[PDB]
Amino acid sequence: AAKDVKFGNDARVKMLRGVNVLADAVKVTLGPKGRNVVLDKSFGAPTITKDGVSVAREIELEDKFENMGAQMVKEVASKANDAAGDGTTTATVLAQAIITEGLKAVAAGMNPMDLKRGIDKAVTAAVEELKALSVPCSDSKAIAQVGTISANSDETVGKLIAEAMDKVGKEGVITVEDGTGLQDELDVVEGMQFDRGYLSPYFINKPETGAVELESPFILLADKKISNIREMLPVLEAVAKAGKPLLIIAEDVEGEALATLVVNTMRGIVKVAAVKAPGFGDRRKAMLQDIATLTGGTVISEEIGMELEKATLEDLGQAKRVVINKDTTTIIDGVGEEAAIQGRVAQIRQQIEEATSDYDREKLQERVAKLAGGVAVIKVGAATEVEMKEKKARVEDALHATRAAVEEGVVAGGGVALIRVASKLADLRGQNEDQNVGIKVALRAMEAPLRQIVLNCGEEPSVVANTVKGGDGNYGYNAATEEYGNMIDMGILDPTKVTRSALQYAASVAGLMITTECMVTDLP
Amino acid sequence: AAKDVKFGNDARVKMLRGVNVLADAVKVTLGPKGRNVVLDKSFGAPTITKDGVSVAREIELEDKFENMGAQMVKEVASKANDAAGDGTTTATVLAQAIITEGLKAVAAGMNPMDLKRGIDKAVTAAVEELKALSVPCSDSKAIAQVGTISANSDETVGKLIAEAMDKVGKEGVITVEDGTGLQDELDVVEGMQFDRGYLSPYFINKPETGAVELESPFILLADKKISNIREMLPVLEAVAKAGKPLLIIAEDVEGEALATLVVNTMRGIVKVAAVKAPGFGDRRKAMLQDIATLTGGTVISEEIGMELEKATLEDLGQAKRVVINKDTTTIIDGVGEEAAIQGRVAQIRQQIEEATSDYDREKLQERVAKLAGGVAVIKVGAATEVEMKEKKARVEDALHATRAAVEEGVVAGGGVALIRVASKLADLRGQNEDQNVGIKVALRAMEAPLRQIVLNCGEEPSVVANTVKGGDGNYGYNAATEEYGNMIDMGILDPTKVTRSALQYAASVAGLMITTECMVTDLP
Amino acid sequence: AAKDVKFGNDARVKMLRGVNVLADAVKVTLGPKGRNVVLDKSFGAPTITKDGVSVAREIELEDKFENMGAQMVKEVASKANDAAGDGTTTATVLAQAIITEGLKAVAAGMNPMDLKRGIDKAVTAAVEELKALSVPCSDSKAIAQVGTISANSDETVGKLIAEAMDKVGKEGVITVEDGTGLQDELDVVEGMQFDRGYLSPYFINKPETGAVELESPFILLADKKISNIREMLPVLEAVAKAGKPLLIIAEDVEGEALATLVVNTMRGIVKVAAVKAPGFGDRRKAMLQDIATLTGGTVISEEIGMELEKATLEDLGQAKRVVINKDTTTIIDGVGEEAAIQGRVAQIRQQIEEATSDYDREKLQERVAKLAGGVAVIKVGAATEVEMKEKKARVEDALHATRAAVEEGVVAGGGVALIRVASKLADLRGQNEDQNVGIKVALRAMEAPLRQIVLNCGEEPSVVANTVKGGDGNYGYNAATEEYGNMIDMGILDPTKVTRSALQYAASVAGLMITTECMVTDLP
Ligand SMILES: Nc1ncnc2c1ncn2[C@H]1O[C@H](COP(=O)(O)OP(=O)(O)O)[C@@H](O)[C@H]1O
Ligand SMILES: Nc1ncnc2c1ncn2[C@H]1O[C@H](COP(=O)(O)OP(=O)(O)O)[C@@H](O)[C@H]1O
Ligand SMILES: Nc1ncnc2c1ncn2[C@H]1O[C@H](COP(=O)(O)OP(=O)(O)O)[C@@H](O)[C@H]1O
Ligand SMILES: [Mg+2]
Ligand SMILES: [Mg+2]
Ligand SMILES: [Mg+2]
Repeated sequence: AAKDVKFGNDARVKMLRGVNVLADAVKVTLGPKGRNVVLDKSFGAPTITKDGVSVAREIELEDKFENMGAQMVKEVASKANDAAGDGTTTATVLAQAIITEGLKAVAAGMNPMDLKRGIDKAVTAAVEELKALSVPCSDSKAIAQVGTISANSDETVGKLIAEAMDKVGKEGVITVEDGTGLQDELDVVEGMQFDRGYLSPYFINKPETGAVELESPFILLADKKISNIREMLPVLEAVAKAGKPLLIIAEDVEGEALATLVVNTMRGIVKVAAVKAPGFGDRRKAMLQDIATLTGGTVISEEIGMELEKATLEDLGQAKRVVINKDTTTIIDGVGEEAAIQGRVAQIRQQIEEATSDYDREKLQERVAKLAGGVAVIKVGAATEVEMKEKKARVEDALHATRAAVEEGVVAGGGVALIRVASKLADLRGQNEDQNVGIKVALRAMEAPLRQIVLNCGEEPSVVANTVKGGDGNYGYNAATEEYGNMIDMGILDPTKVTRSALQYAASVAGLMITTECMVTDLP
Repeated sequence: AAKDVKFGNDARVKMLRGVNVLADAVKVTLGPKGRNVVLDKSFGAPTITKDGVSVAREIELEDKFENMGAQMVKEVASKANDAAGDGTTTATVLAQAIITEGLKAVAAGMNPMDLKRGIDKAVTAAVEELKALSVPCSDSKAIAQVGTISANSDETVGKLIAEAMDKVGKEGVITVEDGTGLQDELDVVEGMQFDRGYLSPYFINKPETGAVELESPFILLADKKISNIREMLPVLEAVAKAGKPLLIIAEDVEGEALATLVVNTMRGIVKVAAVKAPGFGDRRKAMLQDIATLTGGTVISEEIGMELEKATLEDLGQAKRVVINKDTTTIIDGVGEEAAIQGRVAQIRQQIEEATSDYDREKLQERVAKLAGGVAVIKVGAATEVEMKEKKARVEDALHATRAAVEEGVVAGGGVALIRVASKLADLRGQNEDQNVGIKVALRAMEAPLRQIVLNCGEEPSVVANTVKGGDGNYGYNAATEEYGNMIDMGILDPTKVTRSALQYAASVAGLMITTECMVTDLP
Repeated sequence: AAKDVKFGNDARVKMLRGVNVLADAVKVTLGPKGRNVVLDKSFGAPTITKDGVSVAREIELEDKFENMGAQMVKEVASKANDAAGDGTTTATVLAQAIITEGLKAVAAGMNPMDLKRGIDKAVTAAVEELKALSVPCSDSKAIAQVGTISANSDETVGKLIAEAMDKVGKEGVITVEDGTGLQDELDVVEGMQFDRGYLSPYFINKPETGAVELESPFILLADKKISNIREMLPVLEAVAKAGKPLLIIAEDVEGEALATLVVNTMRGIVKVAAVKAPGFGDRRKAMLQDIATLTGGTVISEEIGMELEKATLEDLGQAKRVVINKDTTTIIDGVGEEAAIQGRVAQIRQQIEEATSDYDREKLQERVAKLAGGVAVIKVGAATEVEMKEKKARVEDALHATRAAVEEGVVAGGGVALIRVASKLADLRGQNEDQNVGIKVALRAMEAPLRQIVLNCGEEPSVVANTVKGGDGNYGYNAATEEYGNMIDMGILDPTKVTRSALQYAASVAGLMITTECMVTDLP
């Protein structure tokens, strides 16, 4: 492939122009007054979104040299999204400013690497000052406020997420799904629920409910595929004599069991119901042990050393009450020893802290929530699918912000936290004059989010920036009410993790970009 | 893919131009005087239709930026069609007006999101006022009038649908099909009819009829595939002694049965006929239970715990009289206990209210109609297929409008309902001046359907709008007779659900569209 | 696909231009003096035809907007062909006139839908007046005259079809095939003939004839595949003792039978021949029952309850005399009970009147003709294949016209019937002035066929139209002799069904076309 090369300022000019095209589209979204971008999906209706990471992945430029600049700043937004749902737009705005100021310094002949070292020195110091500025958030009032700000000032979204925050507990997982009702509704599942349904419609003992309710059940957690009632019988006889209902969890079941079960249940000899084991593989096995510990029961298994037919009635688990639908299994309140259950939750927590796949760790979190916490799903409600998608993105970002707020605390919102940290690090000096110039580039860039929110509002950014810089503590401009007040008091709060992540990601990519002296790309 | 980006007014201009191209084609159809659009089907003759949703899906523009605007307003018409058959054109006209007025306000510098909040505040209030304005419709005179208006003023269509409305009852389902006779004919099926036919032509006991009529039959509702008369015999012997005819419903049947049955029937030993079970799968099983409850009989099944050959004569169902053709099975008046049948209809109604697939819910409605209501099919009649298609769309829309009218009542038609609700919500004020401007945009847009119907008539829209706005109650312009009168008295009625749905869908998509500040699309 | 849209007059102009291109090609053919169109078949020689439906399917225009108009008027000719073979050109001429007059009225600002209602009101009234004008045709003199006019004034074609009309009877079916002899010849098959031939050349008992003639045969109509003489023997022994010849009709036959049959027949022990059962499937079974009823015999079948070998000599059918060739089977005059045969013909007639597939109904008509009527084939004769094709189309149209004439009577030909009906409906008035204008458009269009026939002759259309309109009854212009006289007396007769069908089809498509206000089609 023939390669066209460009050098020095000419290369840096096209690279900056590409950064400007990406930054401009993301910049319009920044702020409560920020508008939305209609990204075009060719196979379908265009999508209207205020999410910066969404816009970033979409843009690429036909000028190859400009595209290289755009692709490199796409990274800061993408990693910010990986860290936390919010901060993707603010990271891009900070990165754009560091690149613009840095390129001007490189043009003055300042050594690019020395400026990079200076920028990094300032960022490391700033992150520490953000931790000092941070004050912890766990008040549900504060949790709602971080959610509301994260949802483009939607009070209802923050209010609902705080309640779901409340009900699930810390181990709990909150999820969002499309709900066709135009109002949002929150449902919190109680106890261990697996998404599997009764094998036979005949099993239903409550037809109006359409569900099988077994009060006081014993529970068999079985290994393997079991289509021999033929072999399982003496266990079954003992249960029939005992007279408590039974649940069978198992992997593969014929009519050999189900018709025999209908013969027994529907004519009132025995009281039984049966469900398919969740998911597949060794993940189903690991899960079955969690159920066994909860139910005061056993994973009853040939491959772990029991003939299944040898099982005694004490070898099974027990619990209060179960309800099963065609999609749903719920289990109320286990016989299992509380310290054993807490031990398994902690033993799982060791797996959670060691977990090398975050997505696998989420599944572990779902297992933590079934075992001790709760699962909450928020039904995002909108008249049209256009509205549903933008609504869900705002609710998802609120979910991520609330989690970040609890973990590492909260800082003043609207960019006043970055302004205050920059003022406190003004005397920070690097080893050489280029490092000193680099430190200044980072501090000036930190004022950029406040300026852009004010620009979107339409007020003069510099005049407002001067008033906020002149002010102290959390004094800041409320963009929505166009007034100056304490941000914490006015409810404008940003999670510390998202602000710290935005600075670190922007500085790393921007610092490398200023050092570029040659660009090599395919000839047009 | 190289992406070309546009910003601010330039982006909004092309987006509005795309909305205008779609809106203009749908607008011509609005009103009784509205003409028809010849959409071109490349594989076949072009289609002449007055249906807005049909036109909307068809249009796309080669200008990529304009196409994005057109695709987004296609949604309001498409969702309106999903909600109810009618309202697809009115929703587009309302949406076009809100976008045009909103874009002008955004040009004045009004904050786009604040206008969106104001528009939403007005719409929520307007929907409540439409419910107050709504008066219930169930008079067959009124049901015919909503059908007639929904069929471009076809009196015969409304008249026929009211009768079919009458005969089926509320649980009943009405369907439309092409009928080659040039006059429309309605046929109402009575009782449970499944579309399956006699397995053997030899079964016919009434050759001139070409159908098997069994008077006083017993009915076997069988499980599984049964090609062993070989095994079924002792049941069959008991019936032969009893001397009432029998029907066999079953899944798979050889000549092992049919020739033996011909040997018995055609030489007068026994009196029998046999049909194939309807559809396939577990849906056939769920259906067979409904037949069993109706016939005072049983789903006789190995897999639900009976050897089939053990069945007694009391274990079967019974009914008055059956008739079977090569396509058709009809069953007259069952032995089943009325409260058991009503219970199963209610138990099914629980499934209906829980039903997550609407299309599956329709099949449940067909099962409700076979069990307690009726099924009516309207044979749309036209000289040519060009005429048949436009005729059927008008009859289909009338079917949807009549159902909507019964459920949520009726409002004045011709746009006077939207004009009256807008007048009653004039003092509604939002939190800030942009929200106040947003409320006004929605109220002005509500006058748009009346204006467009008058424009299609050719009378001056503003002069008529002023007279209707000056008037009160249901006073409105009868477009067909070019006169002003009470709409309810003149028979111009619109279902409340369709008017409310049009406003809500238009407001949601339009409100998002005004907020757009940047558009990203593939380079031409 | 990018869509280019056009509106109002601009759209109507291109649509009319497309109608004009199609209409012009079909118009030249109208009239006895009308010339022929050389449609080009790319894979082969071009085809010279005077048939309008043939020309219509061929034409399409490269201008997309013009093509949409052409495709829509293709429908009126195509449906006219489906109704009856003739009337395809006259329907196009009537449709073109209604569209031209209607578009001019829409240009004057007349409401398009109101004109459509007026046109429809006039057409409904005109169809009733055509029924009053109609006088029944069944005289073979009149039947020949409708055939002659339908064959571009070919006296021989009408004369031959009247004789074939005569011989077959009403239940009879007449067919046309290419005959290489340059003179047309008619052959009428007598009685039941199926197109199957002797299985063995050795069966021939009359070698000079090349056919097997069995005088006084018994007939076995067998079920299934039978290659066991091995099993069939005791029946065969009884026949050999009886000494009347036998025919075997059956599905699949080895040399196991045929060599054994040659051993018996060719050495004079037994007298037998054997043929393959016609077609395939259950249609062959339904047909075999018709043969059984005719022959005073039985479908002898295991699957309908007889072991085949149990059959007695009375269980078979009998008839006068059979002749079989390698292609042909003929059966002369059955033993079957006449009221049973008439009953089966009537029982079949119930199937005929119920018949949902017209093409399947034709096969039922062939079965009606074999059972009670006759089958006649006309061998179209021409020197070249170019001539054969045009000759056959003219003979086919004559066949369709003669059938239409007998069913719904005859009206004056040359367009004078449409002129007279239009004069009688002049005072018909619609509800509003646009409906009145619509009625006038239809009446003026009805004069169009007469004008176009006169234009093709070369005489002034308006001068002749005035003389015919001034005249009364059947007074009309004989185009061939360029004279004015009573049409019935001069032999110019048109079937009422074809004239009524042409008006109805033209009005429906034309009425929709005038209402078009926007056209949407793919960008060139
Ligand atoms: N009234 C407000 N005052 C100032 N800024 C606000 C206000 N409300 C929300 N914000 C937000 O403005 C910034 C939010 O950025 P945003 O546009 O939501 O995308 P992202 O969080 O991904 O960067 C944050 O500084 C946050 O404070
Ligand atoms: N004579 C009439 N007066 C005013 N409007 C009428 C009259 N008859 C029917 N309409 C209709 O005009 C509008 C019907 O819109 P329409 O063109 O049928 O498509 P859609 O219902 O999908 O919006 C409704 O306001 C309805 O009232
Ligand atoms: N001598 C005649 N006088 C007037 N018209 C004639 C004469 N002979 C045949 N015609 C025919 O002219 C019209 C025949 O139309 P034709 O060209 O055969 O195609 P099509 O029947 O499909 O419309 C009919 O009105 C018929 O009467
Ligand atoms: Mg954010
Ligand atoms: Mg409508
Ligand atoms: Mg003709």
